[PDB]
Amino acid sequence: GKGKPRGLNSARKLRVHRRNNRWAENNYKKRLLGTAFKSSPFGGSSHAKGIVLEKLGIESKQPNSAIRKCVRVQLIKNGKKVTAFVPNDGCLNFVDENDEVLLAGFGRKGKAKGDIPGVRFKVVKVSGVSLLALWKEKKEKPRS
Amino acid sequence: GRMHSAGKGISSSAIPYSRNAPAWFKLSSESVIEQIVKYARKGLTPSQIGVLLRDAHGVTQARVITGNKIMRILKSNGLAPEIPEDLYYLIKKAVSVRKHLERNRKDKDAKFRLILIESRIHRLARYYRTVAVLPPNWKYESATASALVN
Amino acid sequence: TRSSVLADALNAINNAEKTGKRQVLIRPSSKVIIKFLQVMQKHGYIGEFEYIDDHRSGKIVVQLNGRLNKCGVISPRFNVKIGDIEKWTANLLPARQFGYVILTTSAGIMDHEEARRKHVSGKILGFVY
Amino acid sequence: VLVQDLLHPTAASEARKHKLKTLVQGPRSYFLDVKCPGCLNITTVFSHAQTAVTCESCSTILCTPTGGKAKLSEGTSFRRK
RNA sequence: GUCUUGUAAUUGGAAUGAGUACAAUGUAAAUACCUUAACGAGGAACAAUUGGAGGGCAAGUCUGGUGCCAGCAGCCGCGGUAAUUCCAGCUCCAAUAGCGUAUAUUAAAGUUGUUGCAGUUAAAAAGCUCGUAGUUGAACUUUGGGCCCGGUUGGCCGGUCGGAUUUCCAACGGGGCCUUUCCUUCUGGCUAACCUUGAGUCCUUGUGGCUCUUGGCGAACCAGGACUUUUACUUUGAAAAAAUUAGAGUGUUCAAAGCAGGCGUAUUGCUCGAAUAUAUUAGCAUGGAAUAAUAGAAUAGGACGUUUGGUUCUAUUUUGUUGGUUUCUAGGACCAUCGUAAUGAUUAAUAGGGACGGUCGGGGGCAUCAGUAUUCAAUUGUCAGAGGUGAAAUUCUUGGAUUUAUUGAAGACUAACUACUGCGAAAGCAUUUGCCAAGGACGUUUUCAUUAAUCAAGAACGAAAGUUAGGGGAUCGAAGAUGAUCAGAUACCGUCGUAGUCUUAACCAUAAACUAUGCCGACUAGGGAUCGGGUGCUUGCACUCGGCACCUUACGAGAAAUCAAAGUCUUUGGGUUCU
Ligand SMILES: [K+]
Ligand SMILES: [Mg+2]
Ligand SMILES: [Mg+2]
Ligand SMILES: [Mg+2]
Ligand SMILES: [Mg+2]
Ligand SMILES: [Mg+2]
Repeated sequence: GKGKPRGLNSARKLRVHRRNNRWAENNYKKRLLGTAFKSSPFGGSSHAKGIVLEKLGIESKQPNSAIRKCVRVQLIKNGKKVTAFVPNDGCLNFVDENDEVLLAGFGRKGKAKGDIPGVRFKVVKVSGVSLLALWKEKKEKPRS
Repeated sequence: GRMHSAGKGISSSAIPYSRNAPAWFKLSSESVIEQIVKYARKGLTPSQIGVLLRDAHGVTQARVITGNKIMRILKSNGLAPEIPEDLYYLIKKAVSVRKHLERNRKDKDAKFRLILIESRIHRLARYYRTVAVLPPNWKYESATASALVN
Repeated sequence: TRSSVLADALNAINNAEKTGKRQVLIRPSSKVIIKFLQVMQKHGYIGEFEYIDDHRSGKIVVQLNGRLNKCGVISPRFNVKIGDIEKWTANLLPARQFGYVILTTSAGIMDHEEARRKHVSGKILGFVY
Repeated sequence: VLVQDLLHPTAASEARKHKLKTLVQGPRSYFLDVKCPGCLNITTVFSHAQTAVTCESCSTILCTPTGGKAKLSEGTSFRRK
């Protein structure tokens, strides 16, 4: 035969065998262990607010050459320290330290994007306004 | 092929097409039963009987000429062994090898081969207990094996 | 060990039709093999066949006529509601126009058209086209 | 060979085939009516003997057993019955 | 300017609700729709966006800027001075009152595989065998034939292009009979009926047939004791709230919806609706009896019985009636005895086990034989070197090395023979001869009769190294010593040498433990070699079964290398374990 039981009364083995083999899948294992909640900075939420601690100039990976502009953030919910990218041209100017940022994912299910080492997040808003809006120059960065 | 080996040998008897038979054999059905029963009292097994009736006499298969199989002939006359013939001969074999291992502890192959023989015993005994020719609490014990067979 | 005598019969038939032979020895025989072969004959996928009494299980000698693409068992013999013959025929057969899924029903062994007409169902057995 | 008669094999080929591989299996052993020199009492003896077959009255050897077909004693007369 | 199609920051009269707002309508009161006076588009205004334009992917090697920076880039990649990719302008693409981003999820995913994956080499067959649950498991038991009666579609003349029926042409389905043919059995309801005939010809082709009397013939039709192998599966029914889903009807102005609605003489009213289907696994009722399991008569305690006795209780209308109470009965159990009967055991699987026969083998264990060599030591002669290397040195040596002869001991090993040979579950196994059990294959007109296949759990065995404790300790030799080499060389090379190498009793549990190929079964193709058994002979050849392999082709298979299995897999299902 094909190395799996074919018998009419073989449903138990088939069901149990398949359960055991589903642990080899990536998404299944993460979903059942509860990795998103247990580890994972955001705790299985699409976004998270945090407080900017620092400004980091992260040297890009090879063969590109650049200093990608990033912020070390401490999230309000957990206290988990995290690095986030600050996208678009000269947007690090808007952030400043001790400014409340909303972070999002980068697009790759918790993998680092592009050539930026060790950065899995991005800034979306600073002090309750959009980085898009500040850089298109629609809204004004508040006093605090 | 074989239960406890890689051997795939096909050697066996080929029984002939003829059931009602044969035309060259003259001795009657009642005559041969006597010859069977005579050999049973003298202390032979159903297999040993049927060899002598093939060779010295002309009996092709007793089931043809007599009607019934030799075990039924003995079962009717009351020369039934306490435990079946094939089981007996396996136990006999076990007792031999067990007795051999007592003197030869380093005979690793005998230890192996003893596992196989005793496995066949346990499988047969399981069979007999189902079809109720051994009693339902019958058990092959290595201790009380030499007592039973001989 | 030998488990499906029907599987072995149909396998032998398939192998011979592939090699362009016009005859096959099958062994064992069985009621179910014979019943199956008669369904194949009735639709003209084989010719004559001849059971050979050997005072044992028997042998068959089928005659082949080139028309058979594929016979085959299904194993295990799934239970089939009347509703769900349409799924088995969709899966197994080359078209909606021809070829037969073959069932054991309490009515008898038979093609799936007969089972539609007679309004019966049971266990799937094999297929022919 | 694509087209062949399986139901009617030639008797030559069916003799070559092994005792189980023939269209119907059956034994290629036979019985013998052996006759010893001293006594004329006739004994049925099977070709593949296994037993060392002694006559009941005479008490002498008729055939010694071997691998297959039993080798009979030197002074005997036999015929397939 | 022919028939018309684009483009002009060229000019025309029309059209309009977005908005504002009479007033109605709407509503508990409003608000908003719906309706509507009056008022309300000329493009600068009543002004559409969000994302892109290298590829994937639809749209530019167009202009300016920056020069591996800033930045982009889901991914591949762009950017270091002509950037098709960054920041911009222009132009263009896509979707559009929406479009993007993040996270999760479904499809794509035959990348979870029941359908339906993969496991020689890409990840992956357990070192090997035993083995309980589990899964799976050969064939066989009323088959065929002859009848008969209603059905359902197409008929054949659908004749008016749409529907009708007679018998017949059929096909396909269904029921009941007969054929050595359970079609539960009997006990009153009822005999309805129709071979019961008190008025026979009421009446289309004698197969398209009655006015009812007299036991009837109860399978047409209800409740009774009487006992009824048991499942699985499948048909039909019933059930499985509504909403939701599919779905019929219906112009909510269309639609999502909703469950309304629609026709009158609109002046005293008529009318269609709010269907239907699916939803198993479980339970219930019902028809079928293939397939798959299950039980039955073998020490007969077996079956049928108007028998022929014993024995054991049960109680009805009576015998007035409660009650005492023996029987005849009338139905039950129960033990005998005679009777009837074909009296009762399926094959014997190119399934398995067991016996028997002659064998085969470097299979195993315990004893026992040799063999030369190696190192060493006694007795020997001899005289400078001998060892060792690519070349040297370390070392042994005129107290005689090495070389040579003689007789010894010790431990190990088992040459040559030795192979595309054998045996073993694998690891492994090779001097002789005994003893002990074991085993395959072959032969078999012997025996049992499904006892089997594969197996979570659980077990036996498992190269070398390694461990503990006794023996042993020749040789080789991790470590280590030590001479060369080299930039280094506590590496390769060279000389020694500890544990180790051997053995006993215990452990260990692993290896490229490899055919990197699970096992069992079947089938598919030529060939010659060879090993074991058997048979025939014209005695070395053939046939045969069983083995180790090998050669050709490729039918097929494969990503290919390649493969007679790695084939019989999208024409996808023989059984089963592991990954
Ligand atoms: K394009
Ligand atoms: Mg076999
Ligand atoms: Mg096994
Ligand atoms: Mg895969
Ligand atoms: Mg295990
Ligand atoms: Mg390993």
